[PDB]
Amino acid sequence: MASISVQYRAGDGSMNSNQIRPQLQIKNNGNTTVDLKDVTARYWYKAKNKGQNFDCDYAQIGCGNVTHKFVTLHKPKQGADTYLELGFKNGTLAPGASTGNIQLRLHNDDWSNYAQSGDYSFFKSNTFKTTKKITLYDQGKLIWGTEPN
Repeated sequence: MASISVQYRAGDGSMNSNQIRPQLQIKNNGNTTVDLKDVTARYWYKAKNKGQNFDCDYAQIGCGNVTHKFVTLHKPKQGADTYLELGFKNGTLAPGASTGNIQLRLHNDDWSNYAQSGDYSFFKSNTFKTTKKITLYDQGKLIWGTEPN
């Protein structure tokens, strides 16, 4: 299996009301030294607008030039067409603040308000902990891309 451990917490199948903020616990359990300098995650959500922005709540992965991605597709696969997330460009230069937890605020744009009680209803996430939680790339390649089922 992989060398990274991640946990997810938020809601089983609740709505959004434009105001959301999912939290997760990402920690390299199978590695002693890891840098979030070339790690980027990818999340999905049913919408039209490309989101609004994010707010820092609680993090311990250093700091840097983390970039935010935001795109929209006209393909409602399961229950999401819009894909927004972040890409860490740093975190530390030595083992220490590379294994902790990540929690932030997620404010969407009040242009197209939707609820995740439709997509999460068929997913039932935020209840299991698997190595594969979402689609993300690390070290220059893709490794994860699936929710805990």
